[PDB]
Amino acid sequence: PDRAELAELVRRLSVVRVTLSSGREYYVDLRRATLHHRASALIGRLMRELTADWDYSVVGGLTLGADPVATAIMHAPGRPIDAFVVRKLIEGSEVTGQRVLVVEDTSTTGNSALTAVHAVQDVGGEVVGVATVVDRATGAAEAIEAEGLRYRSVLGLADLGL
Amino acid sequence: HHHHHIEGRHMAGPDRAELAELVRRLSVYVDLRRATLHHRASALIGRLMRELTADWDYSVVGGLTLGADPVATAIMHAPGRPIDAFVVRKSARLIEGSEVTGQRVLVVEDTSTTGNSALTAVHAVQDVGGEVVGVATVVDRATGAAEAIEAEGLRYRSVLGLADLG
Ligand SMILES: O=P(O)(O)OC[C@H]1O[C@H](OP(=O)(O)OP(=O)(O)O)[C@H](O)[C@@H]1O
Ligand SMILES: O=P(O)(O)OC[C@H]1O[C@H](OP(=O)(O)OP(=O)(O)O)[C@H](O)[C@@H]1O
Repeated sequence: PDRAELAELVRRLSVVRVTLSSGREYYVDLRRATLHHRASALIGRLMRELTADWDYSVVGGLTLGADPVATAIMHAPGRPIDAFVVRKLIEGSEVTGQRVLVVEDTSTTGNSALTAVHAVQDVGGEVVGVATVVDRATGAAEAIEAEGLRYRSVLGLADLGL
Repeated sequence: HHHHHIEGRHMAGPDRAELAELVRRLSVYVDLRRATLHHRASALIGRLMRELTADWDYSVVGGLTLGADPVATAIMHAPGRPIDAFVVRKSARLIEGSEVTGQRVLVVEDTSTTGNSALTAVHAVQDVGGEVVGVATVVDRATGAAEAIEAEGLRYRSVLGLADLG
């Protein structure tokens, strides 16, 4: 019900003929939903449920995509979880000595979320897993699991109705 | 110091004094991000900035990344009428998130020093046809930012002042 409402809002808000960054070939603009009053609340609530079995006190990722996902999780009802942001180094709550959830809005390569995992690691945080709003079946899952980390997402590529 | 009026004085109560506590503890020698990205302080920030700006008409809230962002999302997530958010990039789209064109907008900032960051976000919004109804900050530090904001004919309001920070 929530997941269905979220998926509808994402197709509606974020699946927007286009010359890409690539030079190739709709495109997905996840920030239209992560910065939307309702979608962002659903994101916060579903991401908590998605990672309930994990142990972490602090959530964040690489600016900019990850930031409203992290704060949406911090604000959504439930137990206290603080937030941070990785610049391009760490801002917001202390991750040093901490259990950290790394988030992304949607990964392509996983580089961004990884840059974020390593920036956390290089200052002493322990990363427990990576969670994203939308997986797009692009290899990010695989790249992330190739460093010992669990990867999960709320929605998959099917939910985008492509 | 160039002391400016702190409109947040008038909404005294438990929420304001708790937040002032949290900002002294987490942020003071001053790192506001520790409060803006903190679960309780951010939630109070959302509640209070909504209250501070209740007589203002806007449907979207945001400012210049990074400082503005957790203040904007805090407002968006707090209880009450639906308010969406956006983020002005330092460079690029330039404005990311919800649509601001033809909208009434609140620009926010965690704390301003010169006012340059907030005025940058304001101008970026105007340039894409958004209407900025004011600027609100969490903490004013009597630095002259409020005057620079007001010199363009914008309204300005803050929740806390220097005195709330010790
Ligand atoms: O790094 P990858 O796993 O390939 O992911 C592609 C990235 O593209 C977007 O961020 P973008 O590069 O647009 O930067 P922004 O977050 O500053 O907009 C999105 O948030 C992804 O993190
Ligand atoms: O003189 P002003 O333009 O009013 O600037 C005041 C800003 O300075 C600080 O951030 P900082 O610029 O250090 O970091 P950021 O740009 O990454 O938010 C603070 O968070 C305010 O946003």
